[PDB]
Amino acid sequence: LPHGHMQTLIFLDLEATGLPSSRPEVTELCLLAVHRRALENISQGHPPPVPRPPRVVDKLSLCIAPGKACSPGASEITGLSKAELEVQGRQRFDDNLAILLRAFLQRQPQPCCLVAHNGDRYDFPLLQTELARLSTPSPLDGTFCVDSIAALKALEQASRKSYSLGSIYTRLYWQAPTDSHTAEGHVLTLLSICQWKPQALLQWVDEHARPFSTVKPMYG
Amino acid sequence: LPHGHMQTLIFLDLEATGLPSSRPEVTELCLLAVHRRALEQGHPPPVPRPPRVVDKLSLCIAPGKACSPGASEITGLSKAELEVQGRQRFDDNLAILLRAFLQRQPQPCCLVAHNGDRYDFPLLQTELARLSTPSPLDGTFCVDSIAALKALEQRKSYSLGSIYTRLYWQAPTDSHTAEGHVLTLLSICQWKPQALLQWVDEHARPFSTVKPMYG
DNA sequence: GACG
DNA sequence: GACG
Ligand SMILES: [Ca+2]
Ligand SMILES: [Ca+2]
Repeated sequence: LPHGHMQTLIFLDLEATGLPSSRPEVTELCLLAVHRRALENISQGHPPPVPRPPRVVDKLSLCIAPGKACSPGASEITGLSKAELEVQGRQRFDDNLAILLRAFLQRQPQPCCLVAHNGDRYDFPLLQTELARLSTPSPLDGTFCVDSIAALKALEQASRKSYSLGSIYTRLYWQAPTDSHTAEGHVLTLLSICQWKPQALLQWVDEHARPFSTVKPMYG
Repeated sequence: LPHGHMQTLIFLDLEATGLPSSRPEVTELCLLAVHRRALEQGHPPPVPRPPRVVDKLSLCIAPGKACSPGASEITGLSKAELEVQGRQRFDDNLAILLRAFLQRQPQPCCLVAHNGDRYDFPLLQTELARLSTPSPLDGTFCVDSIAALKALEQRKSYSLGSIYTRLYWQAPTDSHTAEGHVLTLLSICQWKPQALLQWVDEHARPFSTVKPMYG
């Protein structure tokens, strides 16, 4: 066990202004914190039902004004735009936001592990970049992270498929994901797939977790 | 009139150990913050769409005492299980969390809760008074959604589910979680949004003046 | 009433 | 890929 046992899985999703090469800026952030026990506590039916979210969960979802415009594809994919976020008086990614995250993370049983779909290549690096702009320390220096793409690959294989979020979900449950437009929608889809084999999901997390502090920024 | 235009409405629901006479404690809290521009037919109207741009908080909270049998049934929460999954009490750090969430909202902000004048507002105040640090809410306003809807409806029940079903002809989606209750409340308040805002602005009062439920 |  |  690299860093022992993670008592909390925090499912994470960021919506943003664009894809990596565009030096994107977060526009929406969702966190769903789950005690590992909530994720242990058998599917019946065909096709296999979408699992019940555990009762005990902490949830945080925030809209964030970016400093640059949303690319057309981001804006269509999210239903968000820079002008709208300002009209609705959203604030930039700031130190206060970091305090909010800090306090939220602190409310969870340590050690905590962030889980995001393609997180090692998207969410984690971009979140690293956002916090670096800030005049405060990172609230995640003690937090851990793993990528759920590598997780379900090593899970299905235990027994030419895409491993995009929506593809894995429709593979498993034969339904379209309920919400594809919001950060929370992405996190709930992520949670359902991660509930497919909770037992083994956890085992794999506990052994592949790595310090968030070792994630390299998306851009400088 | 009295405190200017509210810029943020925060929809609030508390799950707890019991009804007021049991001197209950919070077991779950949900905040849903919506800018006033997000608000500002027919027969029945469909259930309104929640605005795209929202801030949302939902936390489970370990109470100091057991849930009454009745509260456990309708909330799916128990002290034992909240403890098994390592929830923290209503503590100082929760206040820090709450304060940061709130200061991400454009002021002035108004708390909106259903029967909030008799239940959520005094219960929250009782919870907050218990802490060492100052209340992160003393700058905030509040209003009860029950009166609002009595006023906006032009003898029958004004419970959450009753208004909702009289308006949209459907049962609420989720009556078992704080988030569920907040969403039902939001739909209710989205029925006549401008009229609702109207009534909130006029009736907003300081949350500093809300009397603790007990203690 | 109506709130857990 | 796969993330917006
Ligand atoms: Ca994503
Ligand atoms: Ca309530």
